[PDB]
Amino acid sequence: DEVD
Amino acid sequence: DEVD
Amino acid sequence: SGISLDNSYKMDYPEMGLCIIINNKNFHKSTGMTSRSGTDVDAANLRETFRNLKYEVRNKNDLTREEIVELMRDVSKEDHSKRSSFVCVLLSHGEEGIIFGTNGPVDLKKITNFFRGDRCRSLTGKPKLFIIQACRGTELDCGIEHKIPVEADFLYAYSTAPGYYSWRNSKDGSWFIQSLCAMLKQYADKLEFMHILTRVNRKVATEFESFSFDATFHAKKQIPCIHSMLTKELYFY
Amino acid sequence: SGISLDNSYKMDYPEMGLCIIINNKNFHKSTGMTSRSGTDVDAANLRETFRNLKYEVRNKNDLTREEIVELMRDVSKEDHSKRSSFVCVLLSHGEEGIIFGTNGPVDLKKITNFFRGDRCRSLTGKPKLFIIQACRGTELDCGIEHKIPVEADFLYAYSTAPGYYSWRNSKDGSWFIQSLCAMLKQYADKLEFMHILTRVNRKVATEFESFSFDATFHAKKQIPCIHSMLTKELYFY
Repeated sequence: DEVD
Repeated sequence: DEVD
Repeated sequence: SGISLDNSYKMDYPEMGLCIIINNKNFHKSTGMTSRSGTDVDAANLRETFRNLKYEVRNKNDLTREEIVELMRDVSKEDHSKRSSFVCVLLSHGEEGIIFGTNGPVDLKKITNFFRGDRCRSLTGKPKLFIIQACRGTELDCGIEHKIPVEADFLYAYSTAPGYYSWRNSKDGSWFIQSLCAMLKQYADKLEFMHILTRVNRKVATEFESFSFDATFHAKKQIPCIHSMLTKELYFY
Repeated sequence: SGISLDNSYKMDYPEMGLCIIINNKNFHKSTGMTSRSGTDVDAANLRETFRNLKYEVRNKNDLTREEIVELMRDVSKEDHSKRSSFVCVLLSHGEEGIIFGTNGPVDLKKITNFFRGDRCRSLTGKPKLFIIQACRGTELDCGIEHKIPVEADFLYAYSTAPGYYSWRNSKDGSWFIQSLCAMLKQYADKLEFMHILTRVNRKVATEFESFSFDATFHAKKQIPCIHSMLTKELYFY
């Protein structure tokens, strides 16, 4: 899981 | 007609 | 038991829930805010409209910034267990993200936070509806010919697009509220709330246009804005 | 002729319309923006999904801020007369009100303005849909257990609540896009678009939760946000  |  | 579907909020609790109407008409002189003529018409329409939907309506007039906050806090701490939904209607001056108490402004986010999934657990998983008649700026539309998110299950029905003025008629009440009540009155027993709000968008967009002696404010238009973080369909029946 | 109803957008023009997919994966080093792993999965899903809805899909990868703007300008100047609707999907880094070109940011409002009722008249009165997968800030949700307005007929489908991060999985693609495609695939021939978007809200809200070795970013949740200024119901069939 990564943030934009 | 008036603005809030 | 036969197969079941889970697409709609459960709206068959013993109570529909609270409808809080904050009606700010008269402002402390020092704020320089005009008196909001016509707003009483809005407050009455809403009261009757939400009365018929079987909501427990509480009308509050002319509240300070402090009273708005204390009211919202107190309401968020009531036991909403027997209630299906929550509704809060704000009628006042505003700017983007802000509504006015009689003596100064309150952040919309501060009002809505009281009801977050984690801060009011008797409303967790239930629809929390905020209806805002207030400006969001000063633009004019000239027209053309196991866990859930804490922000889930909020709906904000804005009278106007982001950055824009919102219009209120001193005789007839605001374009948004009057349209909203008309559509609730007419469609609440047959349409899901988003489609009701979509008819409100059209009514406002097509049926209203400003008249002013000042060319800057004349022949302007308005489109309301639906801000939905609902996770289910909401039917008032 | 029998009585007629006018509640839905006319979606039976010769063409459904354009679907523009801006897929920004790789960013100029000087911006300090990470490579957006998984976004190609999103772009492929969307392409196929909107292909099946009969949209004319244009995929664009890795566009500068300048290219995004010139693209939007050029598209807004095409003749959309034979087209029912317009769709623009933005996949990138973002902040509130902003998406990133590969070399710097563009205002969302600048992109959407090209298509205003008064600036692209072959799309006047038709649905203009913007789907945005991008952050809107840095908050984390810890969860809990005769004229029309120029802004009318816009719908912005945001991946996340205002002020919040948005989540993308490097293997599976972003929570929002994958959920959106699944629901379009499953419900596009039976539900109006708002109810489709509402199932997307629920899917995202209930089925996804972040996993991280960093406690700051672990076990976080997300709720997308529907920004609707549509004046009619939209059905893809």
